[PDB]
Amino acid sequence: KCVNFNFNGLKGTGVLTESNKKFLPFQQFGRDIADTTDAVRDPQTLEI
Amino acid sequence: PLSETKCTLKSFTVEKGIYQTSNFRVQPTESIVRFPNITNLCPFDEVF
Amino acid sequence: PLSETKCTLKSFTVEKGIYQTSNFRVQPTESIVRFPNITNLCPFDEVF
Amino acid sequence: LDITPCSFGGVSVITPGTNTSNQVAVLYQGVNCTEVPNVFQTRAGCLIGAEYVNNSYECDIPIGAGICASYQTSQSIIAYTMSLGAENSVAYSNNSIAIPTNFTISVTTEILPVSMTKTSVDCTMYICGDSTECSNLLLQYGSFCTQLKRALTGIAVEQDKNT
Amino acid sequence: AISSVLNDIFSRLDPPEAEVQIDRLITGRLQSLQTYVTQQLIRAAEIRASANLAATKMSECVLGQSKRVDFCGKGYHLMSFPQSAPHGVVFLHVTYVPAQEKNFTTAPAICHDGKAHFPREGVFVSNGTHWFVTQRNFYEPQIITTDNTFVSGNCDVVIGIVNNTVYDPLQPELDS
Amino acid sequence: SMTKTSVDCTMYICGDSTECSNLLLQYGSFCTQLKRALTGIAVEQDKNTQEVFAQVKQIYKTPPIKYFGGFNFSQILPDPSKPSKRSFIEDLLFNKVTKFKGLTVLPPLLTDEMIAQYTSALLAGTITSGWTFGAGAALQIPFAMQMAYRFNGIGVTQNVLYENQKLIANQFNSAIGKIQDSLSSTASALGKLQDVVNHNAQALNTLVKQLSSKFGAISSVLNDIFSRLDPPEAEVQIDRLITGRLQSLQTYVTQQLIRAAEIRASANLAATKMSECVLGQSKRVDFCGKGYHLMSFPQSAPHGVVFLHVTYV
Amino acid sequence: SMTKTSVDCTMYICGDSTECSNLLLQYGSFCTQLKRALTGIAVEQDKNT
Repeated sequence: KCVNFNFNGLKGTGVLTESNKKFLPFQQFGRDIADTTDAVRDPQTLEI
Repeated sequence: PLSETKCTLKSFTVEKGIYQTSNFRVQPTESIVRFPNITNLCPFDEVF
Repeated sequence: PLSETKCTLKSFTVEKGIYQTSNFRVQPTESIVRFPNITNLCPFDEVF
Repeated sequence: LDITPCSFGGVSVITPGTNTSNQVAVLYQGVNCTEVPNVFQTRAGCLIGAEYVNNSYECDIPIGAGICASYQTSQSIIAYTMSLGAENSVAYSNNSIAIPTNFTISVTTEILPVSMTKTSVDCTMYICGDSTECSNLLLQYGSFCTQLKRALTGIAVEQDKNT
Repeated sequence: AISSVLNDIFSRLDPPEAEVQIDRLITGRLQSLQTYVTQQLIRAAEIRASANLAATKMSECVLGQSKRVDFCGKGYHLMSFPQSAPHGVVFLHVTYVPAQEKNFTTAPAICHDGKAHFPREGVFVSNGTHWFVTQRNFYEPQIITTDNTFVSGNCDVVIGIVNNTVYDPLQPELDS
Repeated sequence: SMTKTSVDCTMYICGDSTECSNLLLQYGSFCTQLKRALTGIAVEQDKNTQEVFAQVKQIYKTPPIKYFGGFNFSQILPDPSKPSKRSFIEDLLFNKVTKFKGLTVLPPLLTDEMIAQYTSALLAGTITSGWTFGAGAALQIPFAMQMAYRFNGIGVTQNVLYENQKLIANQFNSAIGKIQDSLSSTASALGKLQDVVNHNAQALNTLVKQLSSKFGAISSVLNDIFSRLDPPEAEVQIDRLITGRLQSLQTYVTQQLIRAAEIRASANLAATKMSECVLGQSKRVDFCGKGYHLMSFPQSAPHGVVFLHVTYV
Repeated sequence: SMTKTSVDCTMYICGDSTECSNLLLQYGSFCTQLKRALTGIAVEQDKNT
């Protein structure tokens, strides 16, 4: 669903789907080729 | 005006041709100071 | 210098051709500190 | 005392492909190699990493001022002058002629590009990354990107005109 | 500026202080768009002049036979066959190139009876024994007749003329 | 062709300053994209020399008997007794047509000896083979037969050639010597080559004199801003100077690119005129000269070509 | 051909402001180059006729 985002200051606008990549346990967020926010782990639950 | 072509071309020798040097404009001489007319006055004589 | 071609072109495969990477410049080694000479003095011996 | 800046210039790398070999040839362009610190001095600059020869062949990688380079044969990078083709003169007299007795029919390809990829860049999403505070000061700059939208439409109306 | 993300500028700084970092991201991204569209319009001009060259190659090489040299291929142009391609046209140019040649002797005119005989079509060639007429692009010898030649002046004014007879075909036809 | 130039963002923008190169990385890759366009016009002018001069690869040579029917071709041919391989017209062509801020001038691929060796090979194929060496292998055709076909392309019969062979060759050799008297005296006849070298020279000195301007700063010297001022209050003066020096650098790459578009249209007009006026007979009207075109003789020039178009008037 | 045009550096940038004209001198001779490009256009429009 197109909603607003607020993840410890990392704001954005888009939808949320299930990621299929491997991720790091210390990782807060990832970056794409444009070096912007594209993948956010939840601070409580841990869904990337 | 022959020396005006030397200053804008950065050269002490001016060849044959048509050259633009500066722009002419008529300078202002007077200044018209305008104010609205004395009407819609307020009754200051009721206390004075 | 083969890895300098990869560092500028941002690619791990270099095709056949001529590529410019960086520029050579001789670094400064010493530092010349200059001052005027011991002429034009002041008569400080008249009070000291 | 005459102030001269010390010796500087561009550095280029003459190399073949990585699937073939890995040798390089460093060219100090505009720099003589007596002032830099198996070597050859050209007019563009002294070349480090190439074996200069006297014969000239068909090369692939140009350097400058007639000097060219290629990767030949136990293999290294060599450098030579650019060959202008094989010299074969034609004789001449006042009473002789040369008539062709046969021909050949060949097909030579010629590739000319016509169109390109039509793009379109909007002012709201490229400048502002889904930002609402960015768009309020975007109206203060007047009509920059409205003219860029007319230029990108004027390119894209010429691409199907070119077809 | 301090950051590239526009959400990090507004949600951290004062709105009098974040606005001066915002216009550095506005004019910085507009200048990168301005050097893109000027490089686009420069590339739109050279892609028009090559397409106008391709439309000239579509009109002269494909729709007919062009008499130009090194325009519809290297050599004498015969025909062309265009092929489709992404963002361009690939042309298959059929050309006429001579391969094998042979040296002969030549002369500009023939002195038959005091008058000079100039060749109408072709050039005068010889194999050392007799004189023949062939063209300039291929070898096909023909006998020198009055139909293949035309008279122009005497033999004293031209340079390089040799003495030979011209076969008049009306002369054996009176007794045959 | 034009003058190949290359400029770096390390020395032109930063006048030996370590803090200037550290603030250049915050702006991204502005000087990387203009570096790719400057080598794009560097290989374009090298391709323009190969499209005009290098039409054929077979180098031809002249016979030592210089007799082509009373035709004096010693002026357009290069002298082998001279150490420089230049012609008698081309000695006057190269004579009439005449730093540390990171600006460099690249030399071209084909030198002046290699251009004139390509020019003399195309000139020797014009007089010994005519129109056949631009369409495959060269053939041995005499000079009397080459004027018979070139008269036949404009509908002129061959009777005026041999009956007036002394009058045609005296008219050609007097007109060739009238070219050498006009080129040695009138220096303004080569003005189409002169605006190529003067616009490249006036683009270079405006890159130097824009460094003296401040672009809204209090000083144009990078040492005076860093050594005197407080370093958060000095860096806003660096961003005024690094933007004004980049916009003049973005000015210079954009005026050179439309000049590269103008020099590509003239070299394509030159390579058309190298293939139609030199390699054959052109049937166009007012393309290879005003009137009926017969033949042409190209000559070498600084950043250009010189065409000697003969006309039938 | 096209319509030949010219622009003034002092009048188009500064709308009769004396404090705007002396602040253009810190930018240098940059606005002369936009003036010299358009005057070079107006020569070759007469050449195309």
